[PDB]
Amino acid sequence: MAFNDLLQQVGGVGRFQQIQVTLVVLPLLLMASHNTLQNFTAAIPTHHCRPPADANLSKNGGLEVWLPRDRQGQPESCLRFTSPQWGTGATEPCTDGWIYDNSTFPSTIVTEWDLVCSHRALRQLAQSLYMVGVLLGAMVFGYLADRLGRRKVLILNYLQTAVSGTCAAFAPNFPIYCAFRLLSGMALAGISLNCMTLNVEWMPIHTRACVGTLIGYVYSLGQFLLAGVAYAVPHWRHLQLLVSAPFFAFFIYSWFFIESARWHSSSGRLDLTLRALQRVARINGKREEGAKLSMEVLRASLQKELQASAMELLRCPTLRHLFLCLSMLWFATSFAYYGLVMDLQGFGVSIYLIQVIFGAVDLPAKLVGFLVINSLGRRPAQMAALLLAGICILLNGVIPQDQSIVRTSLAVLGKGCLAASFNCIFLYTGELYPTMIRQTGMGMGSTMARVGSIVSPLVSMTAELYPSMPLFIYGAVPVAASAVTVLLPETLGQPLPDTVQDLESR
Repeated sequence: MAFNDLLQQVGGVGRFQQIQVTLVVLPLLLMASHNTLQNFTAAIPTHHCRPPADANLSKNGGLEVWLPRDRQGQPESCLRFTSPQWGTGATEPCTDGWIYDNSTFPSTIVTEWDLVCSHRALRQLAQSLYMVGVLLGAMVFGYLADRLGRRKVLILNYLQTAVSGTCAAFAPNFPIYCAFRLLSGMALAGISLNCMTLNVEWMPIHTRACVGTLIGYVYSLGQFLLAGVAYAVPHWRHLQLLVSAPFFAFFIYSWFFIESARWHSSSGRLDLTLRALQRVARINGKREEGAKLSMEVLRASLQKELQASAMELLRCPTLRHLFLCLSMLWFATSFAYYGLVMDLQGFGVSIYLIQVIFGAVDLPAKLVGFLVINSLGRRPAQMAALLLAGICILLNGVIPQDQSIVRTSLAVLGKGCLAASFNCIFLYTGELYPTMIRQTGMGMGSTMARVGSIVSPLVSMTAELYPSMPLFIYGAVPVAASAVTVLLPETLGQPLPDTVQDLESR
């Protein structure tokens, strides 16, 4: 237990940590851009059926004669009249395609592949597939990082996101776009993980909490980046290329990253722990102190340092209770958060302004949450963050769509509350678990969060059954999770547990 004595000997936070951490967190700006890209690359333009080609519109007075009208008086999206009706007419599905409004969205995957009407669910299947990729990538790349290095896996992940995202932008058909979006997500899942591990492991333990916060706010700023970039590049092929082309530049400079000395020590190669520590000492400017570091020193000072299985979380009744409860908390927050963040069009305000507002809520939310977490408790904050979000989402479902300010304001408050729930469930889930199973437990919790993101688009596909069914679920699930937090034990002012016995004593 003295690597943190060696990292500090070699400059602590110094040029190397400033340079490398800036560079390793810069990609995370575009994680938000990719996760929620389909709000802009798949936006649904207003579509009405194409009148039959044989029919002449000059003669038949345009869409009026060939389009059945809904209660709103707007042309119906999925039907066209079988015969020309002038002034109960049979309606045929539309064989000749659809005419989409080009005012706001020139092209989207929806316009390109006619993912409209019967095939409307495909738009959400693609988001779910990207997220299946994110779940798969957290697991594949997590194993590969422990086997090949945090750095080598990052270099390959920057290249995969770049290649897969670029190829998605030039996808010729829908199956291919979905395949390259799953692979884009797999790579991005590995970037988000390895970005934490490489920075946290190269930074002193007194500055690990800050590393984690910076990463969180660098993601939130990504939401303003998506809004500004999407306004500039409305077309989807162009927007997908722009959001993925930066990762080729990341791949090019990632070759100069320094591999975690901690990963080297764990492997058994202290020769590379020494080489990394001396290189950093040259970079940080404490060269004399690096020369002093040799293998007689690094060994003895790293000997003491030289996690249990996930089956344990299930096997022990004490840790199974903490597992189940927290899994519901992580699923609920993600499931609801993605549900709300992935429906920007319904509110009645521009999809760009709403993206900006949503991203600007995360900033006062995270403070208010920090204030309530520390001042009141870590559990009262989780009941409040989840219950209030659930009440807001269910009231977005009940309030009529005519009200845009009442609906926009309640969705914005709700998204802010779920952002606070993400921040608290991270602290809550580290303080609740004993040291042996604490890293396994934070990974299982994050896995359940990714399962929430996969399940959320599938739930949204129930809109066809009922327009408000998607929202009533995205609201009921957080209300139920809030009730689950009652079971979990308060962690404010209590030291972190080291054994199951300690959880039990609590």
